[PDB]
Amino acid sequence: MDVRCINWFESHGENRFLYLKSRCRNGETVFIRFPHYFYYVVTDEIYQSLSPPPFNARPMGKMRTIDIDETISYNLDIKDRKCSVADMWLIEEPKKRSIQNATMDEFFNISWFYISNGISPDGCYSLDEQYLTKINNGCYHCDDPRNCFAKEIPRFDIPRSYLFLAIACHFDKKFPSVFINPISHTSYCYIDLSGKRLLFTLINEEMLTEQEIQEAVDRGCLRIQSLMEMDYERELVLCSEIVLLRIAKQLLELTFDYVVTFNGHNFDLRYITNRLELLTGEKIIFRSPDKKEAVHLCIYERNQSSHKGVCGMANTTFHVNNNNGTIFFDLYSFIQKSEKLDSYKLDSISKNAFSCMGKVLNRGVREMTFIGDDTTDAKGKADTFAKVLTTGNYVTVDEDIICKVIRKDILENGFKVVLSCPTLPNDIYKLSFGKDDIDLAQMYKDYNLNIALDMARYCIHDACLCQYLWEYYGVETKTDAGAATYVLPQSMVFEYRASTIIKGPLLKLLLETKTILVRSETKQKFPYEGGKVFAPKQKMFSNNVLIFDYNSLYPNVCIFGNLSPETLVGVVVSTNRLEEEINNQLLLQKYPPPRYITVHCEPRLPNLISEIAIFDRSIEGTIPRLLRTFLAERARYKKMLKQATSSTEKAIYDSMQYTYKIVANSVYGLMGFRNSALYSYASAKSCTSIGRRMILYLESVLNGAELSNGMLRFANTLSNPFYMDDRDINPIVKTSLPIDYRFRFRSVYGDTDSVFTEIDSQDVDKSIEIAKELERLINSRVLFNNFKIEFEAVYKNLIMQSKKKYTTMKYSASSNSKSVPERINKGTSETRRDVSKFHKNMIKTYKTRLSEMLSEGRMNSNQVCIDILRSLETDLRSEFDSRSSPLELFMLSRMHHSNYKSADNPNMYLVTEYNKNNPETIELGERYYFAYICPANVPWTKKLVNIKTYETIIDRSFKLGSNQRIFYEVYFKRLTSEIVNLLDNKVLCISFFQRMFGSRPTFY
Amino acid sequence: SSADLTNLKELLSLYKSLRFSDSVAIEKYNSLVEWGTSTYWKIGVQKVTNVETSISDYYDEVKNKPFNIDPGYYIFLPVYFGSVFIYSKGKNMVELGSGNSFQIPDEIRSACNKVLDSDNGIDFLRFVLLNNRWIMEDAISKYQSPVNIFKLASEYGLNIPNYLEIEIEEDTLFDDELYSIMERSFDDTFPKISISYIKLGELKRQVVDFFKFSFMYIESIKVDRIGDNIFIPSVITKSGKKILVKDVDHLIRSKVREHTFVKVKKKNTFSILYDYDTRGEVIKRIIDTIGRDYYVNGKYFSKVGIAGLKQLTNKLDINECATVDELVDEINKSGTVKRKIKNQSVFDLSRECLGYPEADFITLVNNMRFKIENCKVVNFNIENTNCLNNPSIETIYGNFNQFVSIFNTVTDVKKRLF
Amino acid sequence: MNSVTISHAPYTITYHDDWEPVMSQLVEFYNEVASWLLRDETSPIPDKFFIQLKQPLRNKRVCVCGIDPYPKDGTGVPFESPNFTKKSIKEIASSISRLTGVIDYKGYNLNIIDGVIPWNYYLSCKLGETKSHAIYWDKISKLLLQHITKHVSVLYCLGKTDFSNIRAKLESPVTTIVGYHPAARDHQFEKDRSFEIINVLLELDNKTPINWAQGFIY
DNA sequence: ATCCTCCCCTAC
DNA sequence: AAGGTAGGGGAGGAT
Ligand SMILES: [Mg+2]
Ligand SMILES: [Mg+2]
Ligand SMILES: [Mg+2]
Repeated sequence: MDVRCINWFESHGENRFLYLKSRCRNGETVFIRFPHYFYYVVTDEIYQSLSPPPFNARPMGKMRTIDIDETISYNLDIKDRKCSVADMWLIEEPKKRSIQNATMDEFFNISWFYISNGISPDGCYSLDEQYLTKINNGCYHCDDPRNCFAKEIPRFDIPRSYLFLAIACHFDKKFPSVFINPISHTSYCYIDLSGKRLLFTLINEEMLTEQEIQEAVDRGCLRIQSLMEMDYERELVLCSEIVLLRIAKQLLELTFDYVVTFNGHNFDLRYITNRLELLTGEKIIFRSPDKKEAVHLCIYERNQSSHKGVCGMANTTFHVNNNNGTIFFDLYSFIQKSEKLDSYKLDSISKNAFSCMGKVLNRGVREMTFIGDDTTDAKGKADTFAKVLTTGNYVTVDEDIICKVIRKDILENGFKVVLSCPTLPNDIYKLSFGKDDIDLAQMYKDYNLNIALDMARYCIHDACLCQYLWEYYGVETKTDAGAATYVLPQSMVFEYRASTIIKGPLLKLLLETKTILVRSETKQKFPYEGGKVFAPKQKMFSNNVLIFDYNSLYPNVCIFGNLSPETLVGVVVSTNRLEEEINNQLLLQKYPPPRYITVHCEPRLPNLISEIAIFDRSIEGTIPRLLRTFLAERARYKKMLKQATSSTEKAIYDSMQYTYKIVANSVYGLMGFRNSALYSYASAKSCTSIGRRMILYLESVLNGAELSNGMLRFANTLSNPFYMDDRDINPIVKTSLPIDYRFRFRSVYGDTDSVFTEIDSQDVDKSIEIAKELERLINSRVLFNNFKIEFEAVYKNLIMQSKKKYTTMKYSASSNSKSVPERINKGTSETRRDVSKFHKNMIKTYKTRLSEMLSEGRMNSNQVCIDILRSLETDLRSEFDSRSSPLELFMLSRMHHSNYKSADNPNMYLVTEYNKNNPETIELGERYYFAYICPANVPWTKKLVNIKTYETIIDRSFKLGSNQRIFYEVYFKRLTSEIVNLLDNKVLCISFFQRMFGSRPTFY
Repeated sequence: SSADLTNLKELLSLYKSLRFSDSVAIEKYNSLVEWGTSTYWKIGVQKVTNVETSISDYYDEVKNKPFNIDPGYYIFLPVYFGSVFIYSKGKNMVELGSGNSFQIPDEIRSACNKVLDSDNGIDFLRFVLLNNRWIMEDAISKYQSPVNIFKLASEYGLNIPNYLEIEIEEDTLFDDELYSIMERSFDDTFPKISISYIKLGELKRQVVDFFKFSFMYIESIKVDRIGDNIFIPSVITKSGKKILVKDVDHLIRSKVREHTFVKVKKKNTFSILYDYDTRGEVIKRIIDTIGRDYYVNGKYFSKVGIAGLKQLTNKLDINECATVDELVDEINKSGTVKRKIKNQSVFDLSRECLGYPEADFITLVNNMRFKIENCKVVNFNIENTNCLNNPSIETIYGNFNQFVSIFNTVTDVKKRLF
Repeated sequence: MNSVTISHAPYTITYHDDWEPVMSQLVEFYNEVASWLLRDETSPIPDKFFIQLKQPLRNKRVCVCGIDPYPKDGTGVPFESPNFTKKSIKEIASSISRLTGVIDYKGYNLNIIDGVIPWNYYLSCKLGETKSHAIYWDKISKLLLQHITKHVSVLYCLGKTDFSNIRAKLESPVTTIVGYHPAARDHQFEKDRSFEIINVLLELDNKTPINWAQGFIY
């Protein structure tokens, strides 16, 4: 009677049904089957004139339909927008019907289900039993969801079951191939509803000698020949391949809540199912709760195209076709969409996710002892590391040395781990769980019992990493939060982008406000100008910079201007100044500012000189309410973030509020998207015009402000640049700072919605006090209505390179001068994914040295330029001849896709040839590594004719041949330009290139 | 299904003939191309973003040397002095040799469609523009003949040449003597450049022109009146012979100057200049010679008169008077003139009345400030004087006070006319 | 038309000279796996597994590739039905006949048409299923698929998901079309018009077209 | 030289 | 089923 919703899913048979999976307070699972309908919205005069009677129909109220097409006029004789009001019906029909005058046909049928019956996807309910008919054991049918789910109750917690799985396949030299290679190991982590956790690995005994198999049993292993004698509480079981696959079948056919794998939808499950089919007559069969459909396990590929002029394909995913309510969840696709890495391999993700700072507790001849706790790092990192340590095998030190774990002791709060490593003369090191140094190919060549047991240990770890990442990213929390806000089923939360996920709240708003938006014309795309970006005034500041940033500027612009397709009064254009002045003289009288806002936009057509968009702010439209909805959610998750304690809690809540940031901004993108239902050229262009004025207003009043004895003087009169108001616009305002303070403010940079204001100070504690008081005066006297800013941070030793490139040491707005700053980089080569690690290491060294000696200042002759260049040339020449650096430092990352024009693009060719000549296939959404490799006999040259001909795609098994070398000419040139671009000299810098590379640089 | 076969068959149909496609047919073609490519991953044909209308396939180099004619039946039509235009069915008219926007009346567009509705075998209609008079010259068709098309054109208000039909029964050596005989046999009163003849069975037109190359001395340049403030230039030689000029651009591109020798083709009836080989010098010399009070408006010259109410009534097709009130009394009575006043803005109505060219007049307006009271102009001044370097812009400004007088008057007519 | 000997039934393979470059590998690959497959009954009979190697390649222009040599009521080669009763062959004839104008006919077989060589990726399957021996043949199928492709201009494969990555399997580039199998659910093959597209692309690139109506039996 | 185009990725 | 512009750096090319 009391259930919590877990999932929704549909059948694929002739009769489509919608199923709910939910669990009761006591742990029992119940399914409810709902009839599926197609929903159509028609007007009264259409409803009464439908020749084929509808299956069912109910009135949905009296609604207003607004035609939201946009036309330009050359005068002020603007007519009222076409609007009609009529009683309308919502009709449901089991089969598709063609209705000549149906509207609101851009919403999903599942969305109509949820909204019409007032059902939230993840709600907790107390159901009225008289509407439920028992059809099977644990399955009911519900004909009246409107009254069955009327009662909602507070949320309660339920148990859930998990299956985490991984396999290891045999190979001799290359990627495994299903037609030859047997399965070696299978590992599971089995978690029941009781919470009992079982860990076990199965070993393929067919690759061991009979004497070795008996030795395994003597050591404590179990040997089984059939399935009826299997026991899941034993850590190691030896059996033949037939048993291995039948066990995999038995487990996968169970009604788990989640079955979680990492890239198992293309490899793990595919291998298991394909090999089972040949060896025996069994197949993996999924069945619906009511046993009216049964399907064999099949993997389907979903191709995602782009929306450019040559769209092509940009991503691909694989899905399991189960119909039993289980969610098959793949970490690979989830993480690839969420995070940014050089690569998304399991070792790379773990290396970054599971790490901490550990202290050296003891030292030895070949062993070091590392101790970690909350006293040496951020709270919770030592505990997360300790948790993973339970099953881990190797620990990486300072992201470079792979060390074997010899001893592990898990402490009440931290850990003590003993690693086999050379003595490292320091006290603090970074520990993480990353790459292993094992060689599987050699381990198969010499495969024996001792290897089989070590591989079983590795395999269960890989299966456990899926659980550790599951919790680390808070996947369970994100799933339910998404389903509730987007009105989507829990199974579909992470598959759709903005165009679809916003349909849930959008339908609610349209039905609540009694509005339908329709079009009668053809859309045409026109360009428009974006936000303002300032040019940096100085390269090096050597001063503290106060950064002030508008809080979600876009949503406030639409609310301020009431910008939406249905609120536009009109667009008035002129071709000549005489008409422009006449239209302005009438405009200021026809549409008084107290009710209307006028936005002066750039020309739309090349034969126009002026365009004004007129918006009516007296009635709030639909987009402002959609934006308010997302603002409310983001604020709620930001508030919870402020209350988080552990590093895990903070990461999860920070990620969710970021997600709401993006969807709120994408509402604009949909308004500017030529194929959107919300497309509005006038509104999108007007939004950015208001934004540009808003940034210039704040920048102008701060540039030249001065802090005096007890009063702040703003540079310019604080006059609202949109309309006249009753605010006191006097630029002299009272502050609460001490008389000791005397400072001048200058604007040195600015980007999209933030202003970089330099203060003539070296201290941070004074900078924080002034910045906080300065924000108070700005929000209370300078800005108006809902426009507010926050003080972000103090940037110390800020250096500017371009309009999108800078580096600084960040002091947070809540951190005093005694704190440790964070070193942050925007747009620099130290953050890019397409350069190298060789470049990054050197540019950091030289840029730091340049800043330190230039900030101090000597300049006896040409010290700064010559000192950097001389050291650079020495290191570049030394590396070329030494050739000792690992290839891993010269690897670039690139994405593969088909989004191209002409078909002869070298990028598609390079990958296509790789795929043809290798068992490894690069798919259209994957990232791969490549390098510039040339024959070892090629000397250092100066004249570079071809670059792309040196690109090769490298797999994990790639080894640089004795007849090859790294094409240093391209790696060194790129680094040299980045360093030289930081120098103020020309004569010596040009000479550097002429002797080293044989070229002349460009000095920007 | 049939839906896919329709898309594929329509794509093949348009592909075979993309040279008779307008913007809508081209968009349909390119949409079907994108549909095919995305549906099947490979398509035989690609999108088209070129192919302009051309009639060059039907003509050849003009023959100016004697030649033999063996075939019998020919039809001969004249080619008149003047600019050549081509008209397409259901479309506007385009000036041959350069794609532009030229002022075309409604009477000719209607008459063109009326004859082109007779049959679907006509590719285009050829027209010649002579002193703001339109004559139809040709209408190439795969099914019709150049006889009934012209007869219908005449009934619809268009001018047509004198149809001649000639059959050759011998081996004739075509020379200037026969050219003169057959040219005068048309009994036409308009200057002609050449004669175009066609053979029954072919669409190709062949053109003959017998002329002599010479030099002549220009004594003066003058403009003749052909309409209401519309003047056309001509070139007068020392002997008094009038050399025909196509338009204002003709003299500028031919680099014609006064009191010098220019290249000219001499014909048996008149002399003609040709365009085959600075602009600031030549246009200034022409203006100074014909008169300081003339300026260029498109292809012709106009004067800078002090036109007032008497000329406003002529443009509005109402009674000629000097009373402002009558500018609303009659308008409310005649529905054929009220439409013009209410449909167009005051800016264009007063711009037309003084014969100002659109492009240069707007350029002046956008470099000068206005002060308006109750949407009526009370003052103005120039803020950017660089626009005055073009002689047309300075001349237009010199008489801008007349524009303001009419502009303000029409503004009050609109306020009371509604 | 030479032959080789093998270690298991049918103990001999007869092939056209055009298949010589793969025969050196087919004997090794089949001898290592036949011991498992030939214990039971198969459809087709093992005696026809290699019957498709009798077809010449140098005189072909198009290859139509199915999934298996239709086990049930099979003949040993794909796209044949001795009584014109199979759904696949009837629907192929139906689409072509509607486009061509053929009304009165008694059967259809793609093995009749000149210029096209019928083929199937997997050399055998179980009776009642498809792709049941993919683990068994894959390596052999890749050898034969790239070899036959090198001799034709246009490769027409059936199965939107089955030959999704065929471009990686093939060595030489070929004009590749992947369509619906003429027996799929939801009537998705009824809108497939690959056969006409093949001939149009051949004409554009100055190649001999396929006379698809040649396959009708009168 | 010398600018133009295309692409890849980043900042908002 | 598919959010929007501003901008830098690099490789190749048509001059
Ligand atoms: Mg902001
Ligand atoms: Mg912020
Ligand atoms: Mg910002």
